[PDB]
Amino acid sequence: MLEARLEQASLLKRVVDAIKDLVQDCNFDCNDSGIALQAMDNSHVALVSMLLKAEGFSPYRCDRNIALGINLVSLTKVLRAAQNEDILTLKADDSPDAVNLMFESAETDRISEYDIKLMDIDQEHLAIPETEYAATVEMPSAEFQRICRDLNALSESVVIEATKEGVKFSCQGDIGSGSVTIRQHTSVDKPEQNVSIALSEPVALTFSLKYLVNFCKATSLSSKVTLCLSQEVPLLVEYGLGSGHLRFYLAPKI
Amino acid sequence: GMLEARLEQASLLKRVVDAIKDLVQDCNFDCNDSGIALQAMDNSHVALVSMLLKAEGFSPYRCDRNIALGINLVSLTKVLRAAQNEDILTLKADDSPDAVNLMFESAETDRISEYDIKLMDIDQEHLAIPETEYAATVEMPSAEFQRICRDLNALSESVVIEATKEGVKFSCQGDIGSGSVTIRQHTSVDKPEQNVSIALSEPVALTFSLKYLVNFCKATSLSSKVTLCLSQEVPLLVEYGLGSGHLRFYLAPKI
Amino acid sequence: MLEARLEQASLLKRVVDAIKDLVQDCNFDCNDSGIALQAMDNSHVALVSMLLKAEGFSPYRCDRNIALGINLVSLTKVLRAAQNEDILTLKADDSPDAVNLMFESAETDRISEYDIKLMDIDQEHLAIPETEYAATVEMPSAEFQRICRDLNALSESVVIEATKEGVKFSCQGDIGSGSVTIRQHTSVDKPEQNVSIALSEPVALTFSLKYLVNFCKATSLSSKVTLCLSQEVPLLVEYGLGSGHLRFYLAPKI
Repeated sequence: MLEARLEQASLLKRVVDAIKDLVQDCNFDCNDSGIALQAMDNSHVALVSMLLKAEGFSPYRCDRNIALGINLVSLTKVLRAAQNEDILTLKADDSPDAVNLMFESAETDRISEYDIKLMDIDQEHLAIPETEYAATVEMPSAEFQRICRDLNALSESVVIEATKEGVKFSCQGDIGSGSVTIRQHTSVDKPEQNVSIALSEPVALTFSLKYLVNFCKATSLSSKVTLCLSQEVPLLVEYGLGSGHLRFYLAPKI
Repeated sequence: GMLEARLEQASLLKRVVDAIKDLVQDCNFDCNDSGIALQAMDNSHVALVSMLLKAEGFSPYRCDRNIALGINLVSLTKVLRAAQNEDILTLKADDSPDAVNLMFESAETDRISEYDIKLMDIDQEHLAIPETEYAATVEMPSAEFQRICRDLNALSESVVIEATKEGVKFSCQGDIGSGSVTIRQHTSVDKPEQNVSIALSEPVALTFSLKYLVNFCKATSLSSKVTLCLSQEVPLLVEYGLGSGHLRFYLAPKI
Repeated sequence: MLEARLEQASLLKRVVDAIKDLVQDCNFDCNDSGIALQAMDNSHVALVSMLLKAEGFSPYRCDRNIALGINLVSLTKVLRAAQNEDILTLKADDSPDAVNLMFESAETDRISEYDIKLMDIDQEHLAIPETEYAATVEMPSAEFQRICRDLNALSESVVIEATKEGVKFSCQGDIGSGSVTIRQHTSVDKPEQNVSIALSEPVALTFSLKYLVNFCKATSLSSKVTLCLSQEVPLLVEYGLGSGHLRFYLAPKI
């Protein structure tokens, strides 16, 4: 049987809210390592890779490798019935007819139980595992989100140029051009201002802002975000869940 | 000068109207020596809204004649959106009037607002005066009941309320799946705003429309507590204590 | 060359947001005195007069008289990229193809540059000098906003009656009639409820509520608003910018 209990439902609520606009029907692959998700955007441009590690659940039990086909639209509606501080418990039997979601309140003696009907979904192989990147940028997710939404007002595409002197986010449209330059800064001793850049080679790539702004819906999950760049491979946008991660892969248009 | 009613806080009338405006549009305000009452049926004649504002909540209160005041609630909300919650509300009227006067006085600033709302002629006729005998009576936090309705409303348009000797269960099923919230009889002892009381003579299981219940829960601002009265062969009663007196919602079960 | 540096971008953000729904294409007239704007509403009824004095900028440079044709919709998109506490710097040369907007952040230390394409708008105006008003009403901007929005629900027209003892806002529509009377009172203990009236003569005038509610989009600029009334001249609604003003002129309905 499967059982995973989150002290605060807030985590799962926000993770689903970050993916719901890209993927709708996808599998939640469960084993002793935790709950993982790998699904491609409906337009086959972006890939979403999520991992919820077993050490983030208390307790966590998974007797069998199991695939749970779940509509994310169905799940978000149910998860909006849970408050952020509610005790969330996900349960399942040795058969995938339905998934059980239990919402316990720490204060009020109120118990909420939901049974979501499962679906039959087949997963992809899927590429790609572990690419070595030419540039790695760790910056505040809140800052990265504002940069994306701001430039999205001027154009539908953004140019990311990463050199040894910093990272430049370029943009141009009918209205005009837009530019955001962040400098590599370390040991501010105030971690909300830190930007680290590991660079093996300069990179200049163009991406869709429509996807990046969707990626930035995971800003509530982590204060930090990691951008991994190289041509011939998709952009990697990773968010730290603490005990796990949420990764976004996005193919370049350049 | 026939009718005069003064409310300490305009918030009360603001919240009552805001809870009903989406159900009833045209209705009568029945006024006599006892106070101001409203009894109106949903536009689809499924739900009944019953309000009673007793005269002891007004200072002063004057009503020379039993009178019915036909008032459009849309018009009334626009006027009531001009009143702050802590304004002194004064409702005035002449003998058998064309319009009703609403005066909003500010306790702080030297600001006075006066409005004259044109009346309409609406007939109700009958009417009971029910005195229903219920099999189960549930007193629970209104904030909790509102969340239960709105949460289950996401999965389906229909809800099953089961009240037994061991508690009350709100059950639901839809295309997505099933949902259930069970509340236990609880007493505090610690925080009495979380208390749940159940008076039960016999178990009851009825099905109701969540679309109406969610609308009923717009009265959550009126009381921290809500009372659910259930019995077979009769509609659900959802009552809110206004503090002399009450706001009631009646909803027929779905066969 | 033109250079103007605002300590807080919030001011320009709010000013544009106050005018954007009346005027969209207009010139920003710049000289050594400062940056001024004078444009008429699209329906050719209301006149908007803005002045940003040079003493409000640090630093401020303008070598030659220049007009900057700017779409407010485009500018709003760009100014929504600036945080309220960002250092805003407006730069342009004499021969203007475009205007450069620089957003420096005091916190995240992020620099944003935008190049907004200018438009060709021809300059012209009407004289408006030391007009003598019969009644001057200083009241809370928030209350004036509340009064207009409330009465606008009942009617399209408002009657403003100003005496030495206070101001009455009258209204009548299909639903019924509405009236708000405020008394001239001052009480430093609460400067947000104070109403002062400078009156040489009683005034009773009728105005369009649709324009007044738009004027009240400048409420974010000042806690106070000034109403200047007279039967022989249009209504003046002024908001103090601190270093200058934003003026709305509205003709009475005879």
